[PDB]
Amino acid sequence: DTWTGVEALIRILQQLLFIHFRIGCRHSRIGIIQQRRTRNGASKS
Repeated sequence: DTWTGVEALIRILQQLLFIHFRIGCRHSRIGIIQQRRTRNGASKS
């Protein structure tokens, strides 16, 4: 084994997850963009 390369694969995988929480916070959950987005309850019905 060479464990520094295995470690380097899990450091990119937790960075892409950190990125998914930062971009998903400014998409869903801005100032009530979760229950009411455009229509109240469903997204658009």
